[PDB]
Amino acid sequence: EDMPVERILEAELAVEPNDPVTNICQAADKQLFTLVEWAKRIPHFSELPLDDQVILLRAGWNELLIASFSHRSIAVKDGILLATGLHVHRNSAHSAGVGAIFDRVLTELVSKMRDMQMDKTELGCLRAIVLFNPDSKGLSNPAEVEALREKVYASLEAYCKHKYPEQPGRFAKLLLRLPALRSIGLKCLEHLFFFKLIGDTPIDTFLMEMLEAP
Amino acid sequence: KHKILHRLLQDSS
Ligand SMILES: CN(c1cc(C(F)(F)F)nc(OCCC(=O)O)n1)c1cccc2c1CCC2
Repeated sequence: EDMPVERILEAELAVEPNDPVTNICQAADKQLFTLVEWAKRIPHFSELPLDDQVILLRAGWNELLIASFSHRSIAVKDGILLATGLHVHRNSAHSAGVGAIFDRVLTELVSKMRDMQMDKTELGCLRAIVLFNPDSKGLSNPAEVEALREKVYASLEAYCKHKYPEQPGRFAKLLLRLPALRSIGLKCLEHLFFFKLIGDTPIDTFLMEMLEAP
Repeated sequence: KHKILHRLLQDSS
């Protein structure tokens, strides 16, 4: 066990906390600082070269944040809970002109996480898989990252089989939220690039740094 | 040019 699910859960538990789009952007900036602390507690992340640690977090931050507020929001009806303590109701999101992408988050992520009772170990592992993205451009050693990804999904499958032996399809169900998370990430990014371009919305320095070119 | 991310990743604690 070079990738124990106990350490991945510890990482989740260690970091656990009108324009709605202004509140969302403040929350995203705040959570980017927490995301660096989270990543440092994932086994073997901090032993990668610093340039590769940067490429992985620049590639994955939007998906990692989306995964976290989505899991956080499973107790909420028709909304999301931000790390800042604030709720965005689907009605506010529709009235701010981001209804369609907000409903995608509710339907494809929050609802599906709620229905299967995805647990914080499962969430941690999915986020670790996102983080260890071996397709990220410019990695010095994509094979090392691929090896870390393989160890995360080996540990996750063993955890699922042990913890939920009645649900043989559960491992595959977890992995098959990742295409939805990818598509929703890209659409959320497109919204952010627009907010920046129109200048309609304050963007704080870490969020702004993540939107700057590579 | 990613000042803030480099600084946070380097700092141990
Ligand atoms: C809430 N929000 C986001 C989207 C994003 C991302 F796209 F940059 F990754 N980041 C955040 O972080 C909030 C962090 C937190 O409180 O845990 N919040 C969102 C949800 C639905 C639609 C849209 C948006 C932001 C753009 C449009």
